Amino acid sequence: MISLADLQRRIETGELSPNAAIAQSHAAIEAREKEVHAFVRHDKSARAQASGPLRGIAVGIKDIIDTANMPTEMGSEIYRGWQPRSDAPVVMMLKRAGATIIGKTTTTAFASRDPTATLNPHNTGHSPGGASSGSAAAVGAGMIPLALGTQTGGSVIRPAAYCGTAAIKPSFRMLPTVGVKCYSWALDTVGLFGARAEDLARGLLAMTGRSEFSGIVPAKAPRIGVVRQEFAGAVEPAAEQGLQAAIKAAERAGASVQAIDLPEAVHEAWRIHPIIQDFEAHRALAWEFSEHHDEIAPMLRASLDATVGLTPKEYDEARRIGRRGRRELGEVFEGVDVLLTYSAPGTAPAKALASTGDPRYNRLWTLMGNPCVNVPVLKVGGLPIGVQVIARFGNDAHALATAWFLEDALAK
Amino acid sequence: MISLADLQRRIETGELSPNAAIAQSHAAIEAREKEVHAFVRHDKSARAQASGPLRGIAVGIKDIIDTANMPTEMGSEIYRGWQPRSDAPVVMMLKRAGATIIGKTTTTAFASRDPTATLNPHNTGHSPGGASSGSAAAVGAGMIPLALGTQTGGSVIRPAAYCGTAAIKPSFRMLPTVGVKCYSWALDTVGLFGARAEDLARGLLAMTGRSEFSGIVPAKAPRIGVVRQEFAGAVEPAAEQGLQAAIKAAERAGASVQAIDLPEAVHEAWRIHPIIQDFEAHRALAWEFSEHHDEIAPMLRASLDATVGLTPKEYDEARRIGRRGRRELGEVFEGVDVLLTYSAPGTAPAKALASTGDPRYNRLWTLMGNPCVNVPVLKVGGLPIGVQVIARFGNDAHALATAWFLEDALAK
Repeated sequence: MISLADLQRRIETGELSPNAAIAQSHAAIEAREKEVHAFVRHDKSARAQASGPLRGIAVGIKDIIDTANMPTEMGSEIYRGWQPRSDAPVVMMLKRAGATIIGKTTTTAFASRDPTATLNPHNTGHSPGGASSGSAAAVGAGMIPLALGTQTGGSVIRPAAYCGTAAIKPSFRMLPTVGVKCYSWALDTVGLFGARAEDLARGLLAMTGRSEFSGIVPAKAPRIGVVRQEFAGAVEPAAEQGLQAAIKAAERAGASVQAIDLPEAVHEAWRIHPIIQDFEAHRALAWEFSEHHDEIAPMLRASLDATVGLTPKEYDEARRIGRRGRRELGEVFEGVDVLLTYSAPGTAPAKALASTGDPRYNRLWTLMGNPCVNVPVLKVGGLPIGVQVIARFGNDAHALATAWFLEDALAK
Repeated sequence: MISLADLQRRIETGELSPNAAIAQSHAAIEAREKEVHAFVRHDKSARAQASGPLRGIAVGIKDIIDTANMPTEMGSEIYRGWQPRSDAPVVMMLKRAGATIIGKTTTTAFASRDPTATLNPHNTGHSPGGASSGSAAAVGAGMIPLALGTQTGGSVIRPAAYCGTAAIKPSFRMLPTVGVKCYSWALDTVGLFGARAEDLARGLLAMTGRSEFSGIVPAKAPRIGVVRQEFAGAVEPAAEQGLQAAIKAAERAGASVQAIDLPEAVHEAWRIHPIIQDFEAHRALAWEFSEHHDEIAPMLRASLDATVGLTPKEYDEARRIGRRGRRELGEVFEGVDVLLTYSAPGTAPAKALASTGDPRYNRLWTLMGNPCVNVPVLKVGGLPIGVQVIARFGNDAHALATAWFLEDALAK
């Protein structure tokens, strides 16, 4: 994988030229696209900008995010050739910082469960996960140092884990979702993919100009609370193997680790995530569902068809439950700095199963809003397994610092 | 003005056909549009639907709200001829209920300060208010029974007041802002314009399907708390004259009225509204400000130019102050059912002043999120003056019921 931080450092000291950096990404993309198919479109003419912390940094954009110079097809035939008039605010944050928008990465239809043609860089016979399939795959295949994605259920953390990349789903609403195709407004959160936690930090610093992302360093002796989300069902062996490997490394590195069972109120918040997501999806995709029903990809079409009956009454109750969940979760952080859990059910599913994987271990956190970071841990049968680092809402900086500490711990 | 509730009843009994009702609206628009200029586009071919609670109901849509069959030009040359692919969810809520989207109403450029060419129905020498200029003017001129607008500062309540129409800015996020050009995501709220409170109730019921809007009837002897928002400075005589008249009519109607102060935390929230608004505006309109700076309307261009320096730091501090204001505002509703305040600084400004009016008496409530309803009270010099009825967050029904009460109390 390509390190954004590495590129920045070399460019800053004149050790590497921005044009060369971009030329390298263009080459890396063409080198494996026929194998991975992570891009909807690759703008071969894209060049490095003259100034800014991200000059020479190529970025892939999940195709539900508006771009003014390239189509934004939403992973759906309904939006074939669709061309937004403007670049989404998050795209502008990148451009204003000097980044190069190198292309649009594949997204499942309307960012839901329908598989794209993208394949896992670690094993082409397996899924790269979803819904931010192309962003995870491209970074995983070493095509680009940074990519934007989004998460409603688990579209940032899960594919990052499957493809072995670092990634972060920042605190809810920190990054604007303006110009980002809506699935569920109560959940949709923009996310970033990169090689390591530090790359994610440098990316957010450039995009937001927030001091909290400047000068971040690996955390020391972090207080970690391990939660296995039992309510989320039975996890696969490989995932537990990764979690144990992470716990052991952290302990050896000086961290204090304790196991804890999440409150019943949090269990409930996890249970109703689908109610909030689907009730809102019917409103957010109302036009598509009413005027182009049969054109909506199968799996999403089915999920919507099964939920046309969700009522405003149960929706409100589901939101009440979410609020109770956030309140009791906050209390949990009184004794620990971060929570550590699974990033996915296990290794990436074989493509033959026609599944981008189950977001059951990701969804709760998207609703809680906390910043989540995937830390690649190990590989089983050649397939990546990661762990998810979660900090208090609004403490994205600490989540990254702890993820960094964890990466170093695993490296010994 | 045309009453949505009235049309609903006559259509329901068969007294009026949906086709005739829609023909009525087209004719009404044609009768005054040449002098009011409330529409960016009047779809003369718009026809009535055959079923649904809103069949036969014509609706005007503020032009920052996406429509798939008509352009959405944002009141800006930058989006001249721009055609969204989909109808915004709120538009779909109307269509699914059987409504007819009769046209796009004028909006100030990007829903800010720059005046449109629309004129006040009561006196064409005056402003119809803004930013939802056309929606207020069209309803005020008796062209249509309903219209959608939005409010970031006071774009729903103020123009309704100026044009003498009923209007409501529902609780924050009750109506989705998907497909609604973003100004400030922390503030933007969709609103409705109608003849009377009952019309708004019926409109929301059909759009949301929430039982809270079903069976609404005038409130009885409500407990009203009068707040003059002293932090926003003294209002013009006309506005105070209308407030005094409302209080008196309410008391004689059996309501208990008491002058109340607002917690300091609430005053502070009003003060920092501009910080949240302008900081987010720079992110929300990044593409426009960076690539089409000189094409942005003069007044908005100047406001943006003057706020480029707002920092993420002061922004976060502003949001913290906002949250505190919301919490403490709730306390105010422990002894009162609704608050009664000004809807605008006074009568509509003369067009010559090149101003849609100061939103100072509206902005606080948009940040707090509470449902607000404008109740026409009287006219000074032939210009309408109204009052603003405000209930607890999530208590939209009560706001409408109390507004209906006030309407009946004024009619004596």
